[PDB]
Amino acid sequence: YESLDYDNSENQLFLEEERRINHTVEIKRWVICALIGILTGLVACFIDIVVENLAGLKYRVIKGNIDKFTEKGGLSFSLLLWATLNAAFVLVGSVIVAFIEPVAAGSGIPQIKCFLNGVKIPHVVRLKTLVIKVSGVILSVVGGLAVGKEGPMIHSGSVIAAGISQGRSTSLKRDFKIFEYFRRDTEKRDFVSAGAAAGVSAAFGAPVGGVLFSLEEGASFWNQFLTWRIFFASMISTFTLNFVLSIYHGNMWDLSSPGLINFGRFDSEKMAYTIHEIPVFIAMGVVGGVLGAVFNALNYWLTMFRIRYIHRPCLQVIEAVLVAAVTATVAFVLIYSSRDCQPLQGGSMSYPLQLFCADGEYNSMAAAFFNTPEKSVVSLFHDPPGSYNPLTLGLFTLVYFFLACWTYGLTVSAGVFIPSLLIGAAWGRLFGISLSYLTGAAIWADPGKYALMGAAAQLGGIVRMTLSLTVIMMEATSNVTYGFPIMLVLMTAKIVGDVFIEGLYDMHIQLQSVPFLHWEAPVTSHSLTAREVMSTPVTCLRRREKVGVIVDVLSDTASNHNGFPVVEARLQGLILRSQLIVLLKHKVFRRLRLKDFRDAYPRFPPIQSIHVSQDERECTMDLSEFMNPSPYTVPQEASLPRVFKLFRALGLRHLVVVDNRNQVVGLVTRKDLARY
Amino acid sequence: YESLDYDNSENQLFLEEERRINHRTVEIKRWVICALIGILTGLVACFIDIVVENLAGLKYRVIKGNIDKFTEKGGLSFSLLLWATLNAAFVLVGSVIVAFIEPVAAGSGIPQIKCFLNGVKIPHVVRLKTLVIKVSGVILSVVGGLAVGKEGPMIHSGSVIAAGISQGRSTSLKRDFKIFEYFRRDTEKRDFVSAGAAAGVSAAFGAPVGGVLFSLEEGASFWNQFLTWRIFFASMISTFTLNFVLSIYHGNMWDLSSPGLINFGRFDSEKMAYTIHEIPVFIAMGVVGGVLGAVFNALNYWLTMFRIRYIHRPCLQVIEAVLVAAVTATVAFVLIYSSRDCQPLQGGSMSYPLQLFCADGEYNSMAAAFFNTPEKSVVSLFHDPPGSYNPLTLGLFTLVYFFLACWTYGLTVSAGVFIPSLLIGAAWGRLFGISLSYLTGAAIWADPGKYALMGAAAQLGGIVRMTLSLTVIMMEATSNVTYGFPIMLVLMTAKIVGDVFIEGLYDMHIQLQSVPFLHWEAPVTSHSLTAREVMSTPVTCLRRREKVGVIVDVLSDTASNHNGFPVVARLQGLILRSQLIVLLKHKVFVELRLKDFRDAYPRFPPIQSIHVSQDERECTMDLSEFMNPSPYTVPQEASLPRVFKLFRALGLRHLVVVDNRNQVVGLVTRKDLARY
Amino acid sequence: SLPPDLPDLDPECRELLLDFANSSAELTGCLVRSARPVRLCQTCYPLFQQVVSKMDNISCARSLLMADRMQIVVILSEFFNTTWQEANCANCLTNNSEELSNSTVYFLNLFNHTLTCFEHNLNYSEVCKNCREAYKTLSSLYSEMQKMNELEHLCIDVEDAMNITRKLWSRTFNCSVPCSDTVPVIAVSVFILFLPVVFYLSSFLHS
Amino acid sequence: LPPDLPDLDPECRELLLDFANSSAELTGCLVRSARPVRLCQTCYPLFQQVVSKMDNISRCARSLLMADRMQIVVILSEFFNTTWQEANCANCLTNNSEELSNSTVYFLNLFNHTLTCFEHNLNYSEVCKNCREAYKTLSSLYSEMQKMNELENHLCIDVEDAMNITRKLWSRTFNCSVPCSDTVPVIAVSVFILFLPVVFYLSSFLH
Ligand SMILES: *[C@@H]1O[C@H](CO)[C@@H](O[C@@H]2O[C@H](CO)[C@@H](O)[C@H](O)[C@H]2NC(C)=O)[C@H](O)[C@H]1NC(C)=O
Ligand SMILES: *[C@@H]1O[C@H](CO)[C@@H](O[C@@H]2O[C@H](CO)[C@@H](O)[C@H](O)[C@H]2NC(C)=O)[C@H](O)[C@H]1NC(C)=O
Ligand SMILES: Nc1ncnc2c1ncn2[C@@H]1O[C@H](COP(=O)(O)OP(=O)(O)O)[C@@H](O)[C@H]1O
Ligand SMILES: Nc1ncnc2c1ncn2[C@@H]1O[C@H](COP(=O)(O)OP(=O)(O)O)[C@@H](O)[C@H]1O
Ligand SMILES: [Cl-]
Ligand SMILES: [Cl-]
Ligand SMILES: [Cl-]
Repeated sequence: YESLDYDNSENQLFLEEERRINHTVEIKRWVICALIGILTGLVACFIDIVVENLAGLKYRVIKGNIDKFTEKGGLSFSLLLWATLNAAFVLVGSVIVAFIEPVAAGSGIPQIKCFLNGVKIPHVVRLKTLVIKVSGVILSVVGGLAVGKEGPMIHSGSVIAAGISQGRSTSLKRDFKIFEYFRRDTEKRDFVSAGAAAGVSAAFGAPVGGVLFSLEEGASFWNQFLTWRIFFASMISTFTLNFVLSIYHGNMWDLSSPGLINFGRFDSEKMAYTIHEIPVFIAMGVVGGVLGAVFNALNYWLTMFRIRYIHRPCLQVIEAVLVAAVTATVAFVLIYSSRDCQPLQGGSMSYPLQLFCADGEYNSMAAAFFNTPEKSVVSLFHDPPGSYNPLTLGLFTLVYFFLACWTYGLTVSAGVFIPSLLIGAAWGRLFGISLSYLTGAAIWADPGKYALMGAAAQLGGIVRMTLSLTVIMMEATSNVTYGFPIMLVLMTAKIVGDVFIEGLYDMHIQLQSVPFLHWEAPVTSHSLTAREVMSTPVTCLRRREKVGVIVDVLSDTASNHNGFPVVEARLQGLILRSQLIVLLKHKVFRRLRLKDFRDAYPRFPPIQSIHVSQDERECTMDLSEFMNPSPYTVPQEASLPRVFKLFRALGLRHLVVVDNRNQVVGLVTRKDLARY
Repeated sequence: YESLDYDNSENQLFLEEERRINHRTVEIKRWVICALIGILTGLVACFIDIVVENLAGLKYRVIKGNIDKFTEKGGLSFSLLLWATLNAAFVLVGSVIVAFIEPVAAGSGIPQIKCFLNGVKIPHVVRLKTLVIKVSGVILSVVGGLAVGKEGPMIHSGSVIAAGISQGRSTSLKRDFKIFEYFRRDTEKRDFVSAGAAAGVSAAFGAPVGGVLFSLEEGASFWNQFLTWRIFFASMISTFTLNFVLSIYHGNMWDLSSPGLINFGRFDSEKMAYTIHEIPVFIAMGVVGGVLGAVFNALNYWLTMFRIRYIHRPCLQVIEAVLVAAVTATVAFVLIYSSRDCQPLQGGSMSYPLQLFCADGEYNSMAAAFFNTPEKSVVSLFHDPPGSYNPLTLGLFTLVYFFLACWTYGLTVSAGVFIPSLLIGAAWGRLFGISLSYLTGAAIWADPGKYALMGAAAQLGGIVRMTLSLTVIMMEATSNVTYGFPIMLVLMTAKIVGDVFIEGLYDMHIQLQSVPFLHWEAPVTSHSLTAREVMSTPVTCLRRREKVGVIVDVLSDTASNHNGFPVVARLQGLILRSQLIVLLKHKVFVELRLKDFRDAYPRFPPIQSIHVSQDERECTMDLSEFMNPSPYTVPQEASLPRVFKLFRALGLRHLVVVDNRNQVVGLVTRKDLARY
Repeated sequence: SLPPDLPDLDPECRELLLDFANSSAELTGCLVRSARPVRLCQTCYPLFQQVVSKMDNISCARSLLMADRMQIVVILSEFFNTTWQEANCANCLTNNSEELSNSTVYFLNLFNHTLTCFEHNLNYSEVCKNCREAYKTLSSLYSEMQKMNELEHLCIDVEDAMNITRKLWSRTFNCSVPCSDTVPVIAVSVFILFLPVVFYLSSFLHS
Repeated sequence: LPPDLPDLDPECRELLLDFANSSAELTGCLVRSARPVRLCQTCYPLFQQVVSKMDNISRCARSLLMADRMQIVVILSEFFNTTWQEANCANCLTNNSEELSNSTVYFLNLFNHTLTCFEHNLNYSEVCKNCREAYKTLSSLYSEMQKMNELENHLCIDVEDAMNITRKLWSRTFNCSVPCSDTVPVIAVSVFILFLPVVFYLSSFLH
């Protein structure tokens, strides 16, 4: 896969550009980040509007026919209607994913992590890839797959961020003369950070969780005013979402909906915890880690079954259809065979099914389905004690853990968070019901509290991120002292989950061969210096060379490198492939400046598409004006936690290794920091 | 002012010491030390809070019982002399112990620790004597009735606890305590001081992520995941410890309704909701607060410059603080004596109802504004029902307390500036609410409990120009996350409108002592300086196999006292002077397991003592196993924005400059780099 | 000869307090005498309105009301608004609390007819059968009014009447349609749960 | 007829009608003896018998309390306990709510003593005379009882309104006060201390 530079070339044309602008560009970055925030908020609000409306239109068919047959007979026509509606919406929303572009599958997070880490997965930022995924989640959550829409907002934020930063649409083949300074990929990597952070803050309503998400990946030096612009974009995105949802719901000046999911507020004082139940919270994290390991192992062998055998696109479409049909029949087995009814009190169902009940009561398993999963997650956090049948939650949890697991690796744009939080609030609630059975209904056996800790338990178990997940769960709940049990639970669940299998997102990274970088060394490798790591032959140039050597180096037809040093064997600089391509086009053997090096900045033209082999490829070549004069340089006896620290924290992609005297041996290029 | 070394040696004794622990113990030691830092900082916070509120309750009970006996008799002026004495007694005790013993405990501890995390080691900053004196002084000054806050010195208290207990050493008691024996380099000390400062911020204001982002603003390092997650760990420990212990002091334990020393309450109650049209009102309040901060800092700057030039005897600046306490007593009693309004107890709003002239059921209004903690007044300038103050009295308190807090900063006491800034800002920011209620009728959106908060944020951003950590503190301490958007607009506005006039209060008292203090970026209005300007071209370099007659030449010259030397001419590494004396005391000659380097680690033995003999001036000392084999060698032609973001991001205090020849020309230290 | 409101009250508004008290004490008699047979909104909808009119006569405004910290009259009237706005007695009222609505009294008349149909057919052989029409038309009118509500809960009278009807129809009768409908749904359920293993095996074998 | 589906029980009619024969009396007691605050010394036997009539039926309770979605008997006792905890008449009652308490029955007489002295001393120049040695001990007794309840932990509403009338009638509408012109000896000190810092600054600036 393709790398991504982050350090600028610092060539003398960029110094000329520094002198020309320094006779007012930072002010552009603020309004670009503000637009990224506004657009991500509007996309989140548009998804909320259309997913509420279509699923609201969908169940009024299904309730209006289950209630039609239940006094005569013949529910099999209603079940076939409900399976046909689910399979139809999932067919429409998945045929655009397997055939058109196979990269919008699942949440964006396994691609956004690798992009912030610098791997250009070959379709991440594309207007087509956006509108597949924006219209995929709408046609998939309404399809009745057991998924949650809060997941794939990070990719929408990143796509919109890298799109509107450039003043150019390559998908429309038109241009603008607006933001010529920002086609340079030092900047473009940092705008994707702002878009992902704003996608997080518009997802879960926790705007530091965006910041300490997008600071975790892209683990670079503390670029301060970048970080402050990221927090700026995060706050604007959550305010735009809250404002438009509160003018759509009525009561314009009651900004009550911060994110897509809203956990409530925990100032009810039955939710209050003290020290005498702190080692209970360690026990929930162990169970969360165990069930997350079971989840990830089942999904892992499922994907190992799916890559080798189901790789034709139409097979994948038939697979995605024949899960939504099975899901509705499983749900209707559970609803049709349920033997408990509870009447309505306030808004708790909004599509109640008086299936077999006593005409004022309603089917409780029908209430656990037939909802947005957001409403069930919020209800489990805040329903009063004594408001659930434990058999009901047991059946719902036990089927839902597999339906969450079986529906992850499919070719649908969807998340995993609200499935993970719904499982975690599901089995966590049972642990708070049984403690009201042993303690004789004490006050610290509050089952609305133990649903909250099970949610963070399962979510830390399945995906192993902390400090981007502790910060959200502090800030969505809006109770500050809840971070301490959540910190304990997340530490516990990550440690107990790492002794079985890796994290789900790192799993789906490594199952498709990404040259990815972790936070540190593999284990230690302090003895393993830079001697054993560098590549032994060096394909290097000279400043007093002849073109034709350029043609043979760029047309190796066996290697396809992108970084080339230049020496006299004394190291002078590091010339890229793409800059050397642009030097090959125009007559070099004066007018060349930085805008000539931003001509169609992604996807430059390859070497076969330039015929310069008759008069050119026979004379000299000057790249003394066109070179990075101070590339970062380690000696070969540098230990690996000094080599990996300099490489990862700067966003380098070619780290030249130079011995005692200035002579070049080897050039570390990111594959040999992933193989260890 | 001499920098410390956050960079690692990585010589041969470091590579040996990397063995025998990888053939996993030290990580759990790091976690347990961070947990103890959190617990001890919480205990020190509970010590300060309980002792201060008990002593202040004693003092104001004595004074309040005094005046009512002397009301109708005619001895009011003789009661003024008691309270002018009772201020003057504690401040005298609270300044004598500060001036003569440790003058570094003056003001807040925040500029010293802010200079610490940049690498500069102010001399007496982290001794245990400094802890004892600063804690005793902040108790004696907050009880001493000055216009001070006690959340200032909680940063230096936590930092001193963290730099102390992560040693297993005191050295003010001459003891050894060989327990940890590995956390005795300046890298580990800087990391644990970061943890202790974050726990101090979280114990002060009750927001943990404010603490983490504060300790990541300063020390703008490379990103380090397990470090920042441990920092957050110690932060949560300190918050929960403080919360738990102040909870069981009130005999309840079952709510945990106090996370920090100052606690703001619940901003959700629908009278606090804000609308999108009053965003320019918030910008205007940011402008207003951003110029009274400039007035505050400027009048302090011409006041502090006078005290430095003249009042610099340690026995004469003590007499100053006594008169400051006397003026606070006199001015407050004059303002209380001449307030023509009375206002009844609203159900425990005052807690010390001092009736002077009232109608025997009502009490004085201004005696509620004084005769309290500033913290209860700030929380009660929030949260009141509208129509609960007299703007003459409340504005009259504001018009005095601003100058009293401007005048009580550079004294020889341990003080704060946060809560005086929050008491000023919540006062006139409240007054803007009454005027909006006067010019709009009984408008709902002009609720002055909302505008009293924006003014607090405006003033606090104006006085101490700090944005990112302050925004998260103000967004989390209110426990409402939609307020971060107006607050961050306020803080951006106030920082810009403030930096167009003056430096900033924390940075100004840093600059007045001429410490180097590398800023966040380079001064971007400096052009492409290469390294051939900002370096020191006469170099005192050493050799590998060198006769010891130039070692003692260069260690002892009394006119060019340096520290750190490169060894060659080519380059082979860098040797430290603090490491090179241990090569002389233990007599390492050709004619030690990195533990003699670390036993007598702080306050390295100065080379005057050793007395090498004259025949050991031609003997040969080989230091090839002691130098850092990987220094950071920027080229000559590297630009200045490259060499800053290595010297500042990585914790360096040397930087070799070399060429294509790898000749050593110049060197970049902090003094040679913060002079532009 | 003390100034007014300080020793006692003036007799000029003491009469207003007294005949407010005489009227307001009767409303408790409505609420508790007409409690468990829940005839609430149709009994003291006159007695509640005259209390509101007596609130207007005392609105000696600052002399009575806003001269004490435990405002007896004001918290009593606030309790009457609270009891009023949870029963939702306006749904029983017509337009401006003059009389009842025709829909609700139509419902109540049909309700008493349904109870007479319950009483005449009195071993629940001919009780479940030959009485189901009344339960269906009464629940039909209930769901009709309940759907009528939302463009504009209900009155506590009609809602507790329908609670009586549903509790009687559900238990002590068990007049339940058996609805033998199991076997087709089981056939379709096994028919669809067996499709995925067919899909997985036909994917594995075509290899 | 099934039990408690259409109507009441014979041993639950009296269990409902006793409460309605008393709660009207108590609500009328509050509003009749409301605004001249005589409440804690009038309505406490009526309140305690309302409590007892709640208890003797609370011990068909599930057929009355938990039988309706608007629990009329529960929300009415809830409001009375709300008033009785807000008024805190338990301060004004001796040991088992039987008689008035020991000190407060004498405080009410010193209220009446002070009113008789106000009336007999009836340009309020001589009314400031002849009663300041009784107003002072009245306020002393009030503050002594308030410190008594401070040591146990708003007081009983009966005595707080009496002291509120007394303070609202002594301090204003009489304007009885003492000037105590101690302004100039304060200014004799409050200027001298403020004159110290200019001396301290200009002393060291010259030396
Ligand atoms: C003393 O009397 C005054 C009036 O004479 C009371 O003031 C009223 O208090 C209530 C609630 O406490 C407010 O709703 C009214 O608006 C107030 N009156 C006015 C004119 O503003 C005061 O509360 C009494 N104090 C006590 C302890 O009973
Ligand atoms: C219908 O009647 C039942 C009782 O037959 C009511 O159930 C009571 O509900 C209240 C709160 O709604 C609870 O406090 C009681 O404990 C319940 N008692 C019993 C015996 O169940 C039910 O609420 C009524 N529903 C409506 C709409 O009036
Ligand atoms: N000129 C070169 N000399 C030596 N090794 C090279 C050269 N170019 C590339 N490599 C090696 O080839 C591997 C892949 O490099 P390449 O794919 O060109 O880089 P990128 O990751 O930027 O696509 C790495 O191990 C790298 O060190
Ligand atoms: N080896 C050296 N060669 C030249 N200048 C040096 C050398 N070492 C230190 N200096 C200079 O000495 C001054 C102070 O250095 P030093 O005492 O080591 O302070 P610091 O605490 O910043 O390291 C600076 O101007 C620095 O550049
Ligand atoms: Cl999701
Ligand atoms: Cl402070
Ligand atoms: Cl401070």
